[PDB]
Amino acid sequence: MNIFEMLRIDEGLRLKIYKDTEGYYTIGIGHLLTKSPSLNAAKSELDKAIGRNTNGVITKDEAEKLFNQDVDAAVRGILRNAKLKPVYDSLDAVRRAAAINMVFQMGETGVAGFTNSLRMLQQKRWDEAAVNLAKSRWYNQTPNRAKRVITTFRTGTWDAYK
Ligand SMILES: [Cl-]
Ligand SMILES: [Cl-]
Ligand SMILES: [Xe]
Ligand SMILES: [Xe]
Ligand SMILES: [Xe]
Repeated sequence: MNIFEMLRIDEGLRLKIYKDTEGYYTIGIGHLLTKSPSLNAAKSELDKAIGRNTNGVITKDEAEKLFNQDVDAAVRGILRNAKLKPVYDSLDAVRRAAAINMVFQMGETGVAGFTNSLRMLQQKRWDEAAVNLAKSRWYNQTPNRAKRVITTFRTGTWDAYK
């Protein structure tokens, strides 16, 4: 298992514009197009991201390309964030994938706000971190996904995804 397969399981794959769990227009493997309630706005953003007139529909290869760009951007964002980088660098490979999934889902600002859990992770207090991460709007809104990510930080194995 790796970060790509992990995220492909959590995000699914959809070739037509769809609304995500928060009701925002998205396409592909969780690629958020806009927070705007406007379908046309989402369609304009899609065409711009793909480089053609897609008419709200893309191919699998195009979805995979947006996904590659999005994973890369997510990791790079962590390395560029002063509150995140030190935590991420202290983690093992498995746990780093869990950090990346959270960032892909909620953005780096969002993750950088889990101050207390960040500290627990950095000190390798796994069970404690797991309990603190669950006290969040993130966990109450997407509990199955949050549980899988949380168990990954807690155990450092891919069991939740097998
Ligand atoms: Cl883009
Ligand atoms: Cl869920
Ligand atoms: Xe992190
Ligand atoms: Xe994190
Ligand atoms: Xe976190």
